[PDB]
Amino acid sequence: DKLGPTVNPTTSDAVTFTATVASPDSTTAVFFTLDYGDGVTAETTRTTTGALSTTPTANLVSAGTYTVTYASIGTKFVTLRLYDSAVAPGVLLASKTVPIYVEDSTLTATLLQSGVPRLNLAFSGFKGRVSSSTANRADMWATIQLDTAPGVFESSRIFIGIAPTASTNYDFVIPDQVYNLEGAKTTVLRIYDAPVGGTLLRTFTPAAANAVYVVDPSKYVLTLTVGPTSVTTADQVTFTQTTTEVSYSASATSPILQWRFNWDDPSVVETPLAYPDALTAASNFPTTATAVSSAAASTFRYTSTGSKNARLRLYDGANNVIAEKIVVITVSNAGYTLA
Amino acid sequence: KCPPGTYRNTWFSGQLGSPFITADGVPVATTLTELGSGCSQCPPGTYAPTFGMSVCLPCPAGTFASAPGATACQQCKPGTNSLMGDRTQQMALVVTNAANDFPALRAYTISGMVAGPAYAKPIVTGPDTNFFMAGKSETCSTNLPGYYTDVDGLPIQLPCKPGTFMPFDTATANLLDTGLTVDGTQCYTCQTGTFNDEFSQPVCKACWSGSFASKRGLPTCEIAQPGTFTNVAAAANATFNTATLIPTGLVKGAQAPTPCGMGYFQSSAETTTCTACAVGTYADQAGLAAC
Amino acid sequence: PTTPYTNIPTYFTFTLLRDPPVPPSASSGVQFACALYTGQNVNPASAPSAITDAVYKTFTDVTTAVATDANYFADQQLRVVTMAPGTGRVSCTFPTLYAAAGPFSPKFFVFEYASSTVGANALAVADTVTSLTSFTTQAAPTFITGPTNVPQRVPLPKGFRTTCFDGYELIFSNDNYTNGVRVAVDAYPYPVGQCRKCPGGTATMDGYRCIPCPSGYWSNEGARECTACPAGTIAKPAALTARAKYSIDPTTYHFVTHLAMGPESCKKCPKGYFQPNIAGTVCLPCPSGFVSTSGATGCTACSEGTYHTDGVGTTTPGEATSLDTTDTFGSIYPIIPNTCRQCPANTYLPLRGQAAIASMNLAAVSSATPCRPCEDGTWSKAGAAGCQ
Amino acid sequence: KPCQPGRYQNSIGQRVCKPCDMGTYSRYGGELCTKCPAGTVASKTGSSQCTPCAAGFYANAPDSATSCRACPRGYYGPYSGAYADNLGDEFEGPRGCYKCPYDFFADRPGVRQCTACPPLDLGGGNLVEQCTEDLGSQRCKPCSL
Ligand SMILES: *[C@@H]1O[C@H](CO)[C@@H](O[C@@H]2O[C@H](CO)[C@@H](O[C@@H]3O[C@H](CO[C@@H]4O[C@H](CO[C@H]5O[C@H](CO)[C@@H](O)[C@H](O)[C@@H]5O)[C@@H](O)[C@H](O)[C@@H]4O)[C@@H](O)[C@H](O[C@@H]4O[C@H](CO)[C@@H](O)[C@H](O)[C@@H]4O)[C@@H]3O)[C@H](O)[C@H]2NC(C)=O)[C@H](O)[C@H]1NC(C)=O
Ligand SMILES: *[C@@H]1O[C@H](CO)[C@@H](O)[C@H](O)[C@H]1NC(C)=O
Repeated sequence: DKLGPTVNPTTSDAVTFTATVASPDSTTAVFFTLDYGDGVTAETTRTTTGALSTTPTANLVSAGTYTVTYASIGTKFVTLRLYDSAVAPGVLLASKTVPIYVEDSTLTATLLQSGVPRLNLAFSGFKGRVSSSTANRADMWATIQLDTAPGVFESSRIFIGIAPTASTNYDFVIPDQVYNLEGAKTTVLRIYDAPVGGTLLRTFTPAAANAVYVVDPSKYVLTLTVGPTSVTTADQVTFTQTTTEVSYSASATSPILQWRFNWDDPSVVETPLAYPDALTAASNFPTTATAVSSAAASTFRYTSTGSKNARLRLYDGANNVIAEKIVVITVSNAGYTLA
Repeated sequence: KCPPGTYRNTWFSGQLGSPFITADGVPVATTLTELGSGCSQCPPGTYAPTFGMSVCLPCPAGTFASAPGATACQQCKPGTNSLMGDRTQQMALVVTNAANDFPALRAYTISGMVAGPAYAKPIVTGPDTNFFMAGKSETCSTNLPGYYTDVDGLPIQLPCKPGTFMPFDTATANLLDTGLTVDGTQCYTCQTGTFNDEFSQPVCKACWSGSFASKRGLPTCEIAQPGTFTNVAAAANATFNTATLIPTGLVKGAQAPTPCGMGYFQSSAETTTCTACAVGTYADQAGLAAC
Repeated sequence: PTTPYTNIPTYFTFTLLRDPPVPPSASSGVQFACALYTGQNVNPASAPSAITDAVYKTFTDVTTAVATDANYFADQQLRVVTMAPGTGRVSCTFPTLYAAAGPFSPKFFVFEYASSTVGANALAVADTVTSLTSFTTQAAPTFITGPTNVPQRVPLPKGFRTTCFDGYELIFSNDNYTNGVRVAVDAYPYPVGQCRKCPGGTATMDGYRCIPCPSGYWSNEGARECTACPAGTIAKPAALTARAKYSIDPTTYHFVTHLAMGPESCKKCPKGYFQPNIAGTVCLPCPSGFVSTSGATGCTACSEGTYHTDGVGTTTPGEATSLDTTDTFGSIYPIIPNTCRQCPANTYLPLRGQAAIASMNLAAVSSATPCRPCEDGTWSKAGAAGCQ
Repeated sequence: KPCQPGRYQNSIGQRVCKPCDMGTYSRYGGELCTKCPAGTVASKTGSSQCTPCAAGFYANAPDSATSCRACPRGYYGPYSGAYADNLGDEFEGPRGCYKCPYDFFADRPGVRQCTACPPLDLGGGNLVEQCTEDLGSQRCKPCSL
């Protein structure tokens, strides 16, 4: 198997392999040969291995002379064979073939997400971007894989189209995706040049900082402390910002979200998007309950009568609603005696 | 070709039994083959009607096959349906296999009043994850409270219409007379003094003070008119046991409004009292909208 | 296999075998008479006399009885059957109806049938009865075999579904399910009927189940019918992993373990195998003496002067690699020889499509190539179709 | 209310309607299910109407058909709504699939007309006409031999 570059190599990358042998009955040393799908280089000069045991030998190809650089993109079949003698008519004993995918360098692909994807609910914030360093490209297809765990399968192929105007960015939308489990994921976007087969043109995986985190919206603890319950239109209602709390009770690595507060009155606008007590866009959502802000309590006198839903909401980057807590206040000027 | 109860496929064979008849909820894999051939019998929950089949078709919604390879699957009898699992499991919330969360298929939920004198939109919340009617690998399960099936092989349980209700069973049924029994095929009307306006309810609702329900199976409560009033102080709504999802305490409201007595009158419609009118006026009849 | 139901018309079929079958050149078949006493005592009102031929021959002939006349379910019946020339297995069928659940002991008799006269016992020994196993009748089940019944019109809450479209299936949930994809949780006070998309690898047209595709087919998610993998490729379904816990959204039913997803599930047959059909299931090895490429919708024969074997040391080996067979299909399709090798000097091969005949027990017999030697006075060069 | 199409009820005082079986259909409220007419089919158990077998196919019954089957190779069916009464051949009725004529042939199962035997070409400007040996046949041979 290749070790080389951990990601698939390009035409400007050198590939270094690792290959071991092991026999459960024989012990005599054999001579190994490694051939690349280059088409121009020849089979490596036959070289012996060590004594063969049930334990696989060390990396026979670990030396610095076993390297290759491919001049064309596509699938290259790297094969390894075992003979006994170093002369040409020596009997072949075993063979093993592995594919190496070399990707295009002139095409740059990125996958951009808008908001935090929740649990089994659908997510439609993904979209892909293609930019070609050269002129007009042929048709392209894109697939998305949600996670690398076993049983998680690559999606179908979505037609992108062409990218004719050199290095301009071309955007395409990705159908709604559903995540079965919460936590960190490694979503991968692959781009090929054929609907059924063809070449793997590029792959993109978001960096460790931008990794997708599926959030569970029932684990969000919200503690809203609005002031007095049922009141009159002359009674001031207070919202204490140092006692209201927000927390994520599942993990301490969830992405940060903003908060908003609505008085449920048309005379006053809802507060602008704001972060928790001290966190910023580079922080995570705290597991321990934290005050929403350190400002003073905010007071408001209602302008009508009825039942009002003073609410506190958690929004994400795409202005979705992740969690929400409602406290109901009943305003009524019922008992007023005048003599 | 294989006989019409068996299949033969290159990539898989054998069968997996139902996990809802075991203890830990793990399908038990066996390999039963027809004697005269090598083809494996179809798994429970599937059937093979014709001869040369590579896969066993799962049974449709409303039918069931609970034994290994069968030529066709039978229809669920009235009073039972083909929802995945059993009723005591479709309703349960307490797990016994920790690594599996097995005997808790939170597939039944309902809104209602709970013991924090608080109304509760669905008592069992969360994303439903056991919603399956096609592959039924065991005996049909009894209907959940509020639903009924009157004919053989209905795909889904149907909900009781607003004026009616369906209790859990006869013993735990709320207001329901002496001879009537509940088996899952008949929605019963709401008694006088009780009403119901929602679909698929296990209990009726008590008419509040200021209103009455004179007829049977009313979708709405009638409002008392000026000159009359209803004041039933013991009328109350059923409270849902959040552990067993069964409501207990229902006391019916009023059947007819009480007219105001002589010397008293009432002018507003929805009220619980009569007001004696002041000096210079009199009321010599019972039930006067204004003396 | 032994006991019938109660108050249900039960049919006893008896099969008779005769060792020398009636000759096909016979002018007529051989007639037999089957006499059965069901063991009940309803219609004749009295059990028969001692178990002999003399009393069983008396049973009435009910061969052409219908369901209407009173003797259809009579408890002492005699039916005449005929063995046609060329045959040699026959059967007689008795309708019965057991009104109670007490134990019963039916008795059977076979006699040779002359021209409208019951002969001797057909087992050729003295009065031999065929005592069936005694049984106790059980209660008849009332289940109905058939498909689902589409419910008639009833009042339903807004959003309740009783029928789904093609590519969708009916589920029972209280969440929000638009276009087969969950978009919100707890959108209804009570569970309702929703339509959820079929998973990739399955298809449906009725909307009440998601039927997995048959072998040789594949489909994407919302498909209403599977499509066939083209000739030269077979459909290998992908292996599923069952859900870890019961609080996790499942993909399909618990008995489904392999699914054939989109067009990536069509894998090419290896070298030396071929598959011509348009919905193929297995790769067929090439016939003895033929070779094929990777696609291989067909084979080609080794030409004259060449025989079919393995070209391990040749210039262009034609055998499949480890990637094409073991990394793709597993151990089902191994690597097989599909090269054409030249005949040695002073040997000729005049026919097309010849193979080195193999030997599995190499100690006793060695593998042989079908290369004929040149006659005396003739030499030939190498891989030639004839001598000079 | 009356029973909907595809359902029936032969009893009085009931609260359900039973579904019609295969080969039968029913319109709005009816005591019994009416058998499909001759030449038309109904395969499901809730059928509100019988559909006619298309051209090239025949119904597998004279009265209550449950599946339209394709004609055999030596036969052809030109008429829609063809059925197969069981008195003659299995694949033959008054409007059902007919044998191909004496000098015509057909090989595909479901065909709406037989095709004439083509002449056999041996070279330039010479054609040997081709005939058929039997009545219903799917291949033609030179008519001289
Ligand atoms: C068990 O659980 C049941 C769950 O539903 C629950 O049923 C609900 O009960 C409540 C009452 O507790 C129903 O409330 C509805 O309120 C409306 C307004 O109530 C009063 O309105 C006054 C409006 O002012 C006018 O009238 C007053 C005098 O009445 C006059 O002074 C003014 O000048 C105005 O002219 C207001 O002042 C008061 O403060 C109150 O707010 C009523 O109008 C409703 O009447 C209903 O109308 C509905 C229309 O669709 C109809 O659906 C209902 O059947 C009914 O006719 C009603 O009183 C609430 O509707 C009801 N739920 C439903 C859906 O029916 C039970 O109460 C509970 N049982 C017990 C025993 O606890
Ligand atoms: C379900 O979701 C759709 C779109 O999100 C919405 O328009 C619809 O009103 C929802 N249905 C219910 C029952 O809330």
